[PDB]
Amino acid sequence: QKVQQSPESLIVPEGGMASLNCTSSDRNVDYFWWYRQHSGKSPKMLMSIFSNGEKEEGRFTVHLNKASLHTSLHIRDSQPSDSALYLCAARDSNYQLIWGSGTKLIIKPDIQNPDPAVYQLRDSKSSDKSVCLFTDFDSQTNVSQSKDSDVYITDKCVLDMRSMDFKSNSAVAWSNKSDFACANAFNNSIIPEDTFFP
Amino acid sequence: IQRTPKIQVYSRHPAENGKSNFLNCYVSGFHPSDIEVDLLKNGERIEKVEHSDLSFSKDWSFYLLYYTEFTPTEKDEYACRVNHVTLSQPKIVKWDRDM
Amino acid sequence: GSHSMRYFYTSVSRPGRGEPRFIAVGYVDDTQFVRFDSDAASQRMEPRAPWIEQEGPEYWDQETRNVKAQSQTDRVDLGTLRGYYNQSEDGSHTIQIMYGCDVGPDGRFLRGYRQDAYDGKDYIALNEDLRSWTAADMAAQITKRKWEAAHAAEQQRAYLEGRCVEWLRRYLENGKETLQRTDPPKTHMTHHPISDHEATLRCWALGFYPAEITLTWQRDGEDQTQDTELVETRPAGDGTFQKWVAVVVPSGQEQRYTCHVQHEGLPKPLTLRW
Amino acid sequence: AVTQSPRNKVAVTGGKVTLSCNQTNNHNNMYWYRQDTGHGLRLIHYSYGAGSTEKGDIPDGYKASRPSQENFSLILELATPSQTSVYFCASGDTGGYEQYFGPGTRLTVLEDLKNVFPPEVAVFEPSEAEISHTQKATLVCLATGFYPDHVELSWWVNGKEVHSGVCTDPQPLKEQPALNDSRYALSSRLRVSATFWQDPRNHFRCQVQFYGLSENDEWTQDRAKPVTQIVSAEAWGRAD
Amino acid sequence: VVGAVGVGK
Repeated sequence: QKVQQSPESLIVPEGGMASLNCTSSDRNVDYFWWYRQHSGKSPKMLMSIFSNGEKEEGRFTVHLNKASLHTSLHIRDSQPSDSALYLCAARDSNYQLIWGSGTKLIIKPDIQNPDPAVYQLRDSKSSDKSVCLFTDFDSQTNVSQSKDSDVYITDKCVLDMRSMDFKSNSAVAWSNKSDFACANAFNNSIIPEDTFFP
Repeated sequence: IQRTPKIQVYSRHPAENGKSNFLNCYVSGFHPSDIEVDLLKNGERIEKVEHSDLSFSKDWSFYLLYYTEFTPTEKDEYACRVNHVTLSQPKIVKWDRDM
Repeated sequence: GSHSMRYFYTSVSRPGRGEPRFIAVGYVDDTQFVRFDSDAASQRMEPRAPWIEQEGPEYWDQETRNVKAQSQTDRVDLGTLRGYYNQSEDGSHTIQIMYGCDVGPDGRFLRGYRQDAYDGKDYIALNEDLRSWTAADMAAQITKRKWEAAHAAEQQRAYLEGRCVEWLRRYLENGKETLQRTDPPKTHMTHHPISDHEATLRCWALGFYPAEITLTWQRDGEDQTQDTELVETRPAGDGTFQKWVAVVVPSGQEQRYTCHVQHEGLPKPLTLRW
Repeated sequence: AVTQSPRNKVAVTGGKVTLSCNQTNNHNNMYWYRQDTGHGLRLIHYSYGAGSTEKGDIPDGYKASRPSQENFSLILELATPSQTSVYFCASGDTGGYEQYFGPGTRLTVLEDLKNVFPPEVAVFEPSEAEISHTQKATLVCLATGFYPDHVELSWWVNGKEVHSGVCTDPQPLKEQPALNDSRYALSSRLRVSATFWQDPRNHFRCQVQFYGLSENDEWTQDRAKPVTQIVSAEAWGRAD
Repeated sequence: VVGAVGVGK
């Protein structure tokens, strides 16, 4: 492509520094941009640069070296709100924007009090169907994809209870067959030994 | 602001009769851009007259140059007819050799 | 020596008679090199200098495309400015835009400028710091407010300090044969008796380049600026310029007056005596 | 700001699809991008002003029109599966500081509509073990067997949509990843205080907005026409 | 090269 962007993906803990890079293969470029795009939303600009040096606006620092046609975006004290696709834009000689592939920033939250457990949930209308819920586990526990073809395990999700200031991870598994128990579920992942079982 | 054009009529090279030269009518320091200028040979309009590209000075006043190829003679008289919104009647500037 | 690149824009509204007429010309010092007329048949950026011919078809496609966007941009600006001044919807009005950058003998950036006008009067001009705007009237505050909120000063600076000088240096190198040389004036003097009592003495400067030139009369060393007829420097049509200067003399005192020619193409100033 | 319409559309191969973009920022330039994984944003068409349009990097198969300074529409005369993407509209100026982006349009173009299925939604009541251990009640909502992917899941508590204590899976998961045109499933969570769940007066409802066939689309099969509709499942609080 | 920024008056 005309504009090369790296890294493709990045995983950084809370409070760590996230550093991105962008390079344009076109020599006739004078302006650079960084846009932030949260999943399923329109991309908004973070900041811009067209001269050599740094540019700090809050926690964000932007560098540009027009000699090497390189820009870097630096985030200090990473927040979970910063987990979004970051796009790099370069201005053409036609005053048009050239877009890079984009960089996926993933930030793992700090689970303060991990109390992992698995529970059974029944359907409200009738008890014919049931599910397994793996919740309150730390970010270190990585959820592996479901193996038994009759059961599907959802991907990890980060909850945010704003009223009580509580963040919890959660995963869901469901199967249509009756020979399904939460004790025999989630065996395909790395379950910590301190989980609870009813 | 509307500015009355300044008109100078001259030749690209010094006038020698029977030798090809260019007749120049230089209209400058005028505003707005709408202006009609014709080159007159013995009181009649010259058909094929080229003109420069519209430009303006530091004070935003325009300037143009209309020119055509011609062969000066002892008898023939040349002049430039300039009509502008700031002119009540069209202004004639006779071509004075050495001016 | 020093050098400059400038672009001149003229947008004149034609209410009812069609679409606003847009004219754009580009200069390197005193040499035109690009042209665009909205009423022209080609509807493309046309070359006007031999040394700009070598640019590829991508160059002429982009400059034609970009200059059209300026005419489109100016089109709404004619309507926007009419509302500011509460002007008649049938009246014809003009918007003039001048911008460019200057470089030194070393080729380093010296100064950039951006100025806008409406109906022959100053409207808004970018200051020499390239970071603030100068408004000429109350209607310009509206444009100044809208441009300050849009970071227009930074955007224009990115061109003047950036792509402007970069292409200015490229043009100078491509046109070394025509842009970086000087043509000294072809000076001569002529005599014209007004009557049998007085005479007119004219000093001539033919085929010189660039436009900057100084012509002064002296009576025994005393300048005669008050008794002198001076005409504006005028183009000969072949890229060179002309200028003549007159003074009224007594019948027998022609030798008392001398004309001085100052021009950067002359290693030493010339003195013309009859 | 900048608005787009329609936000979600399902199209048939060979059909006609038009996307309208409106901007009130009175900028001179309007753009149509498409976002695809691995390609970023690729310009399709742009307009320097009213009445004029210009081809972009990938104008093939696409048409544009600029009737006024505010509206700029993208016309798809013959929709193809290769045109299934997310389209964004931008407004800006020639040397502008910023490009202002619209909310985006999720367009799915299908060769045959016989694979389109509305979702089935069920709500699962919290476990007593979780309430006993953590004094918090978690509700799980499953929307299964829907195609195409784009559906919108919302939680409604006592008639009010709730935005706190709710997270939905970022990506739908394929029921059968082997098969092409696979039917998708999505899950969501809602955590509240244990005392809130024990009150029987609180009504909990999970709503899934499925975007599918419109009224003008043709249908001649026995099963229910998978039109753009709403499928909901509800659960009442219980002291137990 | 053309470089006039057309922000809009």
